[PDB]
Amino acid sequence: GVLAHLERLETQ
Amino acid sequence: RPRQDPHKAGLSHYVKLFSFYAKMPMERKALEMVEKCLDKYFQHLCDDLEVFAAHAGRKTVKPEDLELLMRRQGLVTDQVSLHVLVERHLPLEYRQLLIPCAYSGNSVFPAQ
Amino acid sequence: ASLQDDALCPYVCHLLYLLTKKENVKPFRVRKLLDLQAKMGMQPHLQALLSLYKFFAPALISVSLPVKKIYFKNSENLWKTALLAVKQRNRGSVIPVLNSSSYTKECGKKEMSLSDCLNRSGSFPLEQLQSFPQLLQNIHCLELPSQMGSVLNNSLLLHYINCVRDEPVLLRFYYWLSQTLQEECIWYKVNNYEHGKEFTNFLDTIIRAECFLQEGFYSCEAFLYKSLPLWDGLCCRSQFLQLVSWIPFSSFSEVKPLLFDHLAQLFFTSTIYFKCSVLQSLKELLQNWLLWLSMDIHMTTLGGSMNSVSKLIHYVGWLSTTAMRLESNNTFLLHFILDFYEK
Amino acid sequence: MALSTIVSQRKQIKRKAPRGFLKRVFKRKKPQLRLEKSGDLLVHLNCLLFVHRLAEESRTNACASKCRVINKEHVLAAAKVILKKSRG
Amino acid sequence: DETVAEFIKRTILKIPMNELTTILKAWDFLSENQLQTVNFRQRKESVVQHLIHLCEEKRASISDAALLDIIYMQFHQHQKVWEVFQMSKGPGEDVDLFDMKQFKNSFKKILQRALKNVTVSFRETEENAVWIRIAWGTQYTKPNQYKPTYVVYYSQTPYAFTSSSMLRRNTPLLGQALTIASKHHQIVKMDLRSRYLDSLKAIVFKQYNQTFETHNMDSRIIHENIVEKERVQRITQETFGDYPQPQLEFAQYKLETKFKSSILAEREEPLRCLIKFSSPHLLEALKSLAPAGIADAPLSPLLTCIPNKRMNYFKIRD
Amino acid sequence: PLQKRLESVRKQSSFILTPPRRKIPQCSQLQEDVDPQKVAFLLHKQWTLYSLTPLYKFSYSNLKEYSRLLNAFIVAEKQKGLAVEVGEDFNIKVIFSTLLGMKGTQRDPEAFLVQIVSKSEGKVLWTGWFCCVFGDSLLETVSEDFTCLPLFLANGAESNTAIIGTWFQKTFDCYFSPLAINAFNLSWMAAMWTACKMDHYVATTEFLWSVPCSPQSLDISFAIHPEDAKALWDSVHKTPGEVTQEEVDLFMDCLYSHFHRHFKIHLSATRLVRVSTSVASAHTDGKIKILCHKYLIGVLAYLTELAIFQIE
DNA sequence: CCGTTTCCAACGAAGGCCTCAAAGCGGTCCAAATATCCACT
DNA sequence: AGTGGATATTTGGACCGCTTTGAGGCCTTCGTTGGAAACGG
Repeated sequence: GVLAHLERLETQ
Repeated sequence: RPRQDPHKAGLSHYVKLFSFYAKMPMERKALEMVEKCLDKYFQHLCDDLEVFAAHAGRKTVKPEDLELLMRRQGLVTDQVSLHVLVERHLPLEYRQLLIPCAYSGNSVFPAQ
Repeated sequence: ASLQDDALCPYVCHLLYLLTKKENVKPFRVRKLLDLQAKMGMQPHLQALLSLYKFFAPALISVSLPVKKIYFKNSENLWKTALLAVKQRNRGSVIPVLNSSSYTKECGKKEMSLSDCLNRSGSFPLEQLQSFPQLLQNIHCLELPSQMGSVLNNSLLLHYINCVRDEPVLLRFYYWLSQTLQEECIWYKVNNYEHGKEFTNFLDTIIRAECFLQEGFYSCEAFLYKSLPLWDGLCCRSQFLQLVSWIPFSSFSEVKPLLFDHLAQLFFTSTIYFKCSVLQSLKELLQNWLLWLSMDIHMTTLGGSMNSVSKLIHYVGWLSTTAMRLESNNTFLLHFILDFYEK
Repeated sequence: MALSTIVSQRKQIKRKAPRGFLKRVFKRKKPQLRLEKSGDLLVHLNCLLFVHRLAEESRTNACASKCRVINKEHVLAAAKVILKKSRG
Repeated sequence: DETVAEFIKRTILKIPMNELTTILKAWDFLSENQLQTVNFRQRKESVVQHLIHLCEEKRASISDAALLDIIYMQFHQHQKVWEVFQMSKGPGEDVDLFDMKQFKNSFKKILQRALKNVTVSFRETEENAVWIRIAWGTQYTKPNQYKPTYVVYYSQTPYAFTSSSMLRRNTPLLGQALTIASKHHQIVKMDLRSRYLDSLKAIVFKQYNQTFETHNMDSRIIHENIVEKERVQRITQETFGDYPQPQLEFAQYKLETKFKSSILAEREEPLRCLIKFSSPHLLEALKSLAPAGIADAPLSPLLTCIPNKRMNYFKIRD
Repeated sequence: PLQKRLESVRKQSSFILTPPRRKIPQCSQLQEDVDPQKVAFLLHKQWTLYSLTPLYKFSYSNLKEYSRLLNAFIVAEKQKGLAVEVGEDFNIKVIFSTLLGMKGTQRDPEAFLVQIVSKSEGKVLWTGWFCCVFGDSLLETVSEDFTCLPLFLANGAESNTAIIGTWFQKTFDCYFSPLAINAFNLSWMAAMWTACKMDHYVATTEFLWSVPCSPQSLDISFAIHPEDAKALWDSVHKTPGEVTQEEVDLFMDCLYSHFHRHFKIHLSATRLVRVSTSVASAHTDGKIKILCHKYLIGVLAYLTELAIFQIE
């Protein structure tokens, strides 16, 4: 989803 | 390559029955003790059956001799007969051979 | 009757394990099995049959089997090469377990009811419900579980509870879900990070269940109102913000101090990804509110209802303006702002 | 569990009796006599009763002598009375 | 008899399995050639049964069981609460020539003439220590082996440690026996009780400090109040010293002082209070109270005078 | 609807309104319908506290069948191997008894006890107590098919409590939760129990504090005569018949200053753990011991309101 | 006024329950004798 | 009943998680003991 993608972009 | 003599193979059944009836953990050193007691009991049983058959006047062993022996042992009485013990402690395949039963037009087996 | 022979005991037990039904379990057969167990001991082919008899009649037999281990021997028969031949010829826990209703129903009874004496409808068992046509044929009469939580992971029961609107069921589910969410949380009432992915999976299951039924539960709303001031914004961001989208329609002035104040306080001091996530969540919330309001006009009036969504739009516009001023005019946020205004 | 200690059997073995062993024993002990058709079954029943008596006596002797595991002296003292009671 | 066998069996059952061989070797009652015959790999019950059989085949008296009990107690020595005594001597008395046999004889004869049935067992070990096990009784009862009394005496010193088990009934008699057998005049009990015998030994002998003087990082963080921190650190280091603190576990204070704070100003009666400090390692948690911010820089003198005054129980009045 | 009222009373619990004051517990003669032997049995024992959700379809008419089924379940759980019949008589027994005179108002449900008895009467091995005192805030938001008994007390081993709770949860669809008492409620209980009037003092007043020194460990006990504590409380008490937060603060500050004047230790930086007085004794883990039979209803109502706040 | 029987306060150990770690092997899968048996003659 | 042929039995081989024993902690609750107090001479 979009929220999981934002999360994985935040982790990096 | 296992090797088992028929004597131990025969006594293992009664040893396991003893272990099941004990309902308690038992040390291994008691197995040979139970086997020796079983051997002594079998010797005394054979001697008692021999003397009872000799006193009866016949060479063969009949169920009345074993009934008399069990009565002297305190297990069988007039009220609690052998049939009660057979029904309590023996399966159906042996009860069909020991206790007489009638069926199919008063056909009784065994003949008693 | 052939269970008396010790040679045919396991095979006859395996056959009865397949031929057993509900009308066959009777007390005298239970006593027969009990005396057989007392005479022979702990036999797996007897333990399986006793467990089946307990499942079919829990008010007569109590058995707790320890472990699944192999009860019936899986010895391939002499016709395995024939079994394959006939096959090739014929080619061409957090959530409670699913169990029947408690046996306390009709516990104290003096005589038989007038219904079953006349052989009326009655009810439909729960173990027989295994397919969709069986649910279609018996949708009006069903047996409810002993614990409502087990409904959370069953589609055939979700289809039933989609249109029920019953008070006791809703109360039971509310209490169970509220207690579970309160005890399993990571930052509320306890410092227990040992749960971790378990809470995330539970929230994912709840979200997947509430996407169906096109509505949300009250326990989730209460948990949101309780645990929001203590949230940090990074533990379960995705699941939390997806749960925020399923909020029932209410007046903006009443729901503002409980949710939106804390949301803005966490929004104005976080990173840009948090801003994009809350913008997506607000867009989804507006979509859900509009979808639920569009159906009421076909059936507070509409004048007082449009004011709430107008105030929500003005509030999110103020948020977007302040965020654009703060983030130094980043296009990554303007994209989400325009995506919201598109809807 | 140590190899010296054996836990009680949770499940009992099949109730089939070793008739051949009893026949061979009765033949090797007293070969001059002949047993009847089903005398071995009565001998097996008597042996079952004897083993039950010995088991209960050893159990009570072990539980009364400050022991949770049946030892050699317990079954010894039990046999010293059971063997004398079993003859007649 | 059977009582001796039961006593030995209970004493052996009290002993753990990993250190049973050391206790059996220190006992030295059974011969060395009889130990390897027993297998210590099997269950504890069978080993204890074989040991009881071996001890019954040989003549087992009551002194051997008492010696085994003394050995076990001096090996553990942490299962009882210990108290200290102090004996005084007259001014005109000279230094005595201590003799162990005369001491044993006098200590035995005093209790033998006071009571009638009493068991006394001695064990003289190095560090100049005598362990005494006493089983009490009277003219109409037999000595009770279940409630013994343990005494540790140091020769030519005014101190003696005792285990508080049952001497509350025969305390004056034990004091008389100790002050007569050791050629003293008076005896008094110190306000110092503890379960750790070595800590009491180090405190009473005041040998816990054995240090003598002889010639033979993230600059962006600004720590304010650093002068107060260094001052409290210096005060703590000066008050509690730098030596390893003796291990205690309990302290008790009784207070009969007046309340001084409008509030109970007219009251003329004291406020009765009883305070207890409990910790797995006392004198080490207190030392860390001032740097942690829970107490002031100088602690009250009532808490920093435990090893210096050799006191554990305190009473304070107005 | 009751669901709307439940949601309203739920979302109303905010931290804006000022908490109210409490009345001084007044001794009251208990009703004469209660069994004195049961009251004497309930005193002087330590109980473990639990909060419980309403029970679904619980009937007071059939209590023998419940006991029989629970006995069969416990016996089958003890021996994990063999089967167990329901109507069989075992070595242990389960008894469902009904308590009387334990309710606060006429609208509260009746209390009852579940006891495990080893026959050899036999010896009691475990006791469970379900009660609800002054629970009108909960009885309004619940339908008629449920029974509200939010307070649960257990006395015995935890191994039996686990089985009883599992059976109750599987049968009536409820939820058991441990109940804890923080230092705030303990400090309130201390003052509320000191303000009470007693004829004879049987035990001194004691407080237990745990000093946070995580590398090390240390506990402090503070015992004081009941008469001195009563005088110290009367010195600061000025509101007739009521207890206020400022009065509790002053009562605690008196002891804090008295301790600091002697030991120079700030007792305000520690954590209160246990509070014992002449009427009752309470621990922070959720353990209560009741001594006086006159102030039973007050303690029961306090614990019931705590459980109601926890479950809502 | 003083000695004796009795209820009350209190330390204790005593037992009962809970938890963890380590040594053991029973149970499950699997080989190829081999022995139980049923009637073979 | 000696002879016979066949097919289920099992015991030694091998390996992992279930199993129990030993040890430590810690608690809640009865009992033995010392002592203040009412009663008898």
